[PDB]
Amino acid sequence: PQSKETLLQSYNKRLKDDIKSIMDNFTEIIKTAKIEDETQVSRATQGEQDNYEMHVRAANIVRAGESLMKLVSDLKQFLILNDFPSVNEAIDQRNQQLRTLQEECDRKLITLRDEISIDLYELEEEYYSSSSSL
Amino acid sequence: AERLTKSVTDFNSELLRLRQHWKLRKVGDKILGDLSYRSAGSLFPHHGTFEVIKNPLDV
Amino acid sequence: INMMEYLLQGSVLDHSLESLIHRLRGLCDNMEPETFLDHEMVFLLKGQQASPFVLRARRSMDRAGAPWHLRYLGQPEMGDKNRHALVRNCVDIATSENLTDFLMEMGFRMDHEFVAKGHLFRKGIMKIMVYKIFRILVPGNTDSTEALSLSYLVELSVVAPAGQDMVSDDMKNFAEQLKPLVHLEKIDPKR
Amino acid sequence: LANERLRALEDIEREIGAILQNAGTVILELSKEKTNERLLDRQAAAFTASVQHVEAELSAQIRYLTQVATGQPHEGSSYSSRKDCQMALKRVDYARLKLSDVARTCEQMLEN
Repeated sequence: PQSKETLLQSYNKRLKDDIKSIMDNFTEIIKTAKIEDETQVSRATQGEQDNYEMHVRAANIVRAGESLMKLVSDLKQFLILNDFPSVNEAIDQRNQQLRTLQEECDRKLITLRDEISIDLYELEEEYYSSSSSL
Repeated sequence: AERLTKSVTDFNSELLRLRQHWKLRKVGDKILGDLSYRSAGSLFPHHGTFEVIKNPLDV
Repeated sequence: INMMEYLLQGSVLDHSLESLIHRLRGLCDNMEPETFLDHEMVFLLKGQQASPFVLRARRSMDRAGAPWHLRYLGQPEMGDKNRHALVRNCVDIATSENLTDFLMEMGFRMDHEFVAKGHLFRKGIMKIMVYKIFRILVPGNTDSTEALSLSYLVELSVVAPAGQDMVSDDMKNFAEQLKPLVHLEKIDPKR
Repeated sequence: LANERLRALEDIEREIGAILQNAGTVILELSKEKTNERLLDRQAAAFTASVQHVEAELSAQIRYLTQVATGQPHEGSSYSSRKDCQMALKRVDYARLKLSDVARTCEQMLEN
């Protein structure tokens, strides 16, 4: 399936890139935080810049977890929507159930028709034979 | 993380019932379904494509 | 007009019959499978022409009052590589039971007999048949047969007028889209 | 299909766990007295293992889709049986209504 196959390839590429980016970001944050002397740049500014970088990295990792939550959502949707096997079985089951229900209903209806018809016969034998004579 | 855990501990059951009646298909990001009898041999030129949106879901 | 049949032939092992059938039903038009058993006998005429005319007669053993079918399929017309399908001239005639006696009295001599058991699905014009060839055990004994091989045979065929070819393109696209479960390709009859 | 449900559950659980682990580790990083030395290393190991596990599970689950994947949107529907059953139920309802009306007229007759 070119379309679906290309989509699977893109999903694999996204997972690999996100995992690599998260690991690299974590390693960079760890060394930077382990800590280093300031030369020319100076703590005031260098420290504030490091704080901003750490906050940005945390925001990137928090939303890299949201992207994976979205990936889990897509996994569930495709397992439910693109699983034709499951669909075949479900359709078959609902169909059998509905058909049996309909048939049972019909049997009941016919027997009723039958009972109502017998009552109608009795009434047709009556009303017609009534003396009355306006 | 705690926000994700609060959003972790019904959409799926609903979509499952939807599968039970509509057999939907995948295109782009606007997943669609069939709302015509074209499967049961009806030659009516009309697109019975109902959308599914996240709002636990709306049709 | 003459009827050309586009055929793409590929194989499925039995252990994947279940999955294949599932996918097939899911993609093919909303019908139950037809479960068809067919007994086919091949008759050839040793004419002055070196090529012998070969006529195949099929009787359904699973149904009652279904007319025997006589089908003639001539040499392949495959030429261009931008079609990936065996295009052959096809003439299909429903016939009465006396057909056997008629053909043997006409000179046609029976060749081989193979029963086929399998499922029939149709997608639009396209019809997909997954069947297993049982080499008849004893020509008289239709009851006894020998499965030729473990793998079942998947054939996708569209028989349409020679001018039509869009349907054959659709057949090629559909076979390609059935590739992850199994591979259907045009295999030349020669060897 | 409960398999997919269990998979999703495991996924969410592992993700939340790894997030919490990362949080704790960075909190201990800023800590002036990181008493959790070996404990911290154990946490790092656990987090790494969790990520690896998640990745493997995800790849396997993705293949699951490819095995049933085909691009084709699938035609086969239950529209036929459903429509038939709906028609039948409506017919039975109509019959019930008529029966009730006749019963009411008979009751009226008796009431005099």
